[PDB]
Parts: sequence; structure tokens; C-alpha cells
Amino acid sequence: TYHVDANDHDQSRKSQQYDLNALHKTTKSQRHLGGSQQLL
Repeated sequence: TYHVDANDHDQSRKSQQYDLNALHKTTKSQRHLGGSQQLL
């Protein structure tokens, strides 16, 4: 369930193509492994 899009600069590819509807650009907002939506 991990996304790999670090070298994508000309083939323009987004984190496991899910945005707008899914908005998979937030990654739950888990501050590292154990974080939550607190986000201090």
C-alpha cells in the first residue's frame, strides 16, 4: 500500500494516482510512524 513517486519529473505521475476525490496527498497526516492528525 506504499506509493513510490520520487523520480517522476517528466512523466508527471502522482502518489498512486489518487487525488481530488481521494486526496491522497495528505497520507492521513501521520507525523511519522505513530503520529496522528494532531499536528503540533
